[PDB]
Amino acid sequence: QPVQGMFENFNIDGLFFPVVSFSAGIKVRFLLGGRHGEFKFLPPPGYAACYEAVLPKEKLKVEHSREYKQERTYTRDLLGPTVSLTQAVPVDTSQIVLPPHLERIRERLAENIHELWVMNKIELGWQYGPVRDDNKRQHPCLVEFCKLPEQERNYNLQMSLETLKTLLALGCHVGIAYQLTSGYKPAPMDLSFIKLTPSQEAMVDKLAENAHNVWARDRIRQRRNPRLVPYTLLDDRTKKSNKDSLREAVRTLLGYGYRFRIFRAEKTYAVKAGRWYFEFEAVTAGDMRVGWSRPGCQPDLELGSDDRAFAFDGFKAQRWHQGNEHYGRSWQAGDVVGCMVDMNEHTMMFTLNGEILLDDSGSELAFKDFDVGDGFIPVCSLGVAQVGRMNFGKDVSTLKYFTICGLQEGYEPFAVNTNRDITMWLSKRLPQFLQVPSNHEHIEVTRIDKVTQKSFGSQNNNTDIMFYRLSMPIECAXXXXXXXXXXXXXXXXXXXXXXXXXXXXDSDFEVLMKTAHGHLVPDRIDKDKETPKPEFNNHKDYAQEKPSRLKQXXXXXXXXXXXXX
Amino acid sequence: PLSAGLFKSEHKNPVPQCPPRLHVQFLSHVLWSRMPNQFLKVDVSRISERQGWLVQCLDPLQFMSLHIPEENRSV
Repeated sequence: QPVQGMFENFNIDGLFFPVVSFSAGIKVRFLLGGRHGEFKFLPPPGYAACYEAVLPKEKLKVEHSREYKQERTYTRDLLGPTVSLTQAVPVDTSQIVLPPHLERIRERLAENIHELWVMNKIELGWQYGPVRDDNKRQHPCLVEFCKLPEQERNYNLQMSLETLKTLLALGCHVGIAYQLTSGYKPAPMDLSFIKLTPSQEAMVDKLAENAHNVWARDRIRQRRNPRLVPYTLLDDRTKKSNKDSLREAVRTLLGYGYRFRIFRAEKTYAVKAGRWYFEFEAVTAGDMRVGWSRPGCQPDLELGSDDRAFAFDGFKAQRWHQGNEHYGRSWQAGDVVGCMVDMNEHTMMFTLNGEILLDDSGSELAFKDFDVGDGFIPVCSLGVAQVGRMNFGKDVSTLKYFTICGLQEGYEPFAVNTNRDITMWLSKRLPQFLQVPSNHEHIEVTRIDKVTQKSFGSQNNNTDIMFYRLSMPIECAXXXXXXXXXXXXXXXXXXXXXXXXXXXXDSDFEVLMKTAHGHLVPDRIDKDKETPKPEFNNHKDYAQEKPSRLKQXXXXXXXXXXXXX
Repeated sequence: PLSAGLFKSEHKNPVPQCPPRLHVQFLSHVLWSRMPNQFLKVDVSRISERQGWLVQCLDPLQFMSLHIPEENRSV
């Protein structure tokens, strides 16, 4: 029996998926069709299932929701940002004027395509009959090109047209350079003897891709055939047929003569003396930096670009500080790097798989004569689709290159004398709200006081959009539920009057001009009034009241919503 | 009658003043998160039986969190 509610009017942007959330003491079973499960009731008409929603020729598994929420030891594959699956229309050919200089070549290639359409059917055993059938092994479109009418030649004609149009669209220039049947004699020449270049092989591949794209775009109106996926997402068994069907076109043409993520340890684990060594494994060879930072490092700025971190990047073989200096060599997929820091000498060194790195001056030392400050904490940074692993010690049986280097020079693991693991803090993604600090560039806020105001100010060269918000939110009781936006004249805005029991926080999203003096004034006419007084260039700044919302982007609409029935 | 006279203690004061708590907060990105030292330890049946996809959770796990009310956020 269905429920009496649903969440109509919700944002459809995004890739929806089924999800189940549970705390503890639960045994749940998803139910699909086929070998994955068995439905207990019958689905309503039209509604398919997930075992059919899965893309063809790809497996189906169950992750948790986002990341490595697995009860595992230090052998956790920490991942950075990722891409939008690189996939979440055919090529334009018709928008070029067909040169009549090679219209005869187009017609010759159409005649060849038609005669091969005859050829392969006759290889199967088709004669020339007056009934358009497929099981009667007969075809009425096997007669001479000249006696072929307009209702039977347009196919091969358009085929030749689109082949040469796709050629010109790709960029190559086109120009000047037996089984006895039932009446027809298809035998142009010996066109399967000379090698085809790999360039032309890929050309025929792209022709088959375009043809399959137009065919799939025609077929999407039908149900749910497994071939409705594009050509690159198609099985490798039937690609060769579509490639051969298009190879003979160029055969005739040639024959006829024509957002990084940062990870670190707890700030209290900082060190000020001794020799500390730790391992960083990387199964990839992408953008990955590793080093030692101070307990003031920025979770969004690049690791090392300031005086709060000293790192090393193998993707470019460069030590990272205020500037980049070519140091050491690059790594490969499935490598390790041991980082060692001596505070008694202010010495930083890195060994790639036990091999100590060299600088340009022939010194194994990386960094030297730096402040002790308040301490140095290990830190790593991963780029897009980059996974790695950290080892702060406590496992000498698993540490590989500790005996190779570090064991004899008095170098100690970072977490050897520990009875529990490290907290392993990271850079969070959701940008929550923070109070404006006084030592913040390009954004300054003052406060004066008649009426009380909190004016703004800025000195910068590059512009963006901000999300200013007040601290204390206004809460709504069970009865009250209305909000009216009145401009310089009267109240003319969207009907935002729905809050049974909520807490709205006043806010304004302002674009940063060269001079931005738009501010907020708590004023009074008859009830609670907040006036976001703007200035010149006021066409994209908004001002409203919002609950807890964590999204950083540039959009006036496309906001999340849902009306429950 | 006022904005400040709605989310504070007093309400019969129609003078629109601003307490030091009223400070602008911009949507910032400088924030660190703490990866917990213990997870829920969820075990999937991994057999994919013909009568459904099984997920199991038995061991309980709890934690405490402060609730900042004027930010309406749990940490």
